[PDB]
Parts: sequence; C-alpha cells; structure tokens
Amino acid sequence: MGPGFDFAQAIMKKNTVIARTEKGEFTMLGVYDRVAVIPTHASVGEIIYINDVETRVLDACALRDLTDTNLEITIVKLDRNQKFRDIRHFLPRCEDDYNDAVLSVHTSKFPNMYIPVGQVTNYGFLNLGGTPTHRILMYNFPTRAGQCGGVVTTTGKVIGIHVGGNGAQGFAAMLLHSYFTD
Repeated sequence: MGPGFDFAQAIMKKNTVIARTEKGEFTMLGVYDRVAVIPTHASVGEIIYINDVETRVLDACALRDLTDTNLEITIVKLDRNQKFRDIRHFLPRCEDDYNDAVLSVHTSKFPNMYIPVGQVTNYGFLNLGGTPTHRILMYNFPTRAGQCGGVVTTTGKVIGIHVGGNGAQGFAAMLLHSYFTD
C-alpha cells in the first residue's frame, strides 16, 4: 500500500523460502550465498524441507551472546543449488528502536501476509517459553501461531525475525550485520 510494504515485498519475493522441520512450517530468510536464518525453536536437524524439497543441512549454529544467553536465531547453511541475493547491507550494525515496521510471513497457512506493526522497542531481556533470551524487539500487535520466522523490516532495513508473542505483544530476535561476516 506504501513504501514500507514495497520494501517488505521486495525482501519476501527474492529472499524467503518455506522451511519445514519436525516442529512445523516456518518463514525462513535467506541472507547471502546458501546462508539463511530460522528461530532456534524450529530444532533444525541434518535434513530440512525447503519449498517441499528434501535438503541437506551443511551447518547449523544456534547463536548465544558472550554471556552464553540464548539469542533465538539459528544460522543454517543449506545444500541448495542456488544462492540468495546478498542482503547483508540492509542489516543494522547496532541494537536500536525503530518506527513504522512491517512483519511479513509466507507459509502454506499464511501466504503473502503483511502486518503493519508500528513502533518497535529495543525490549532486551525476555523469558521466552521459559528460556532467558537477549536482544528482543517488541511490537504491540497480537501475533499468532504460524508467524514465527516472519521478517521484520523498515524502509531500507531488515531488523529481525519473529520468535514469539503473549497474545497482546509480539517479539522478534534482532538481526545484526556482525552475525554474517564470512
């Protein structure tokens, strides 16, 4: 409808795949080469389905901060025959608050879904499903089951991936440029 949705659509149309694990179907963001991200609660194993095709996992790393606290991001390298568009220059360098964000989801259950979530707070600490978690972004939208892995954007920036909700608020894990230096 406007320039926020335009940026979100440009990322969904070239930089997402549908990922299936034994724990469900997830929006998965491809960042560069064969490297993608997914919430750590997806429990990625040695094999994953990517757009309903059996795919070997070459590497999977569940990120933690230097205090050994969960960040809820897993970085996956896929044995795929095609590279993602390199979007690392759209990643923020530091922790921050944002205005006027969009949460975008693409699964079997929710195809071509875009949600204007408004103001995003640098929330920091969250007890997420009983697990202490850091670098959490919060937005005042009642997100639901099926939105995990959803991409959070502003105009010109890819800032996080949806990882949870409490019925009134939604929560995303930060994406930082420093996670994807090669």
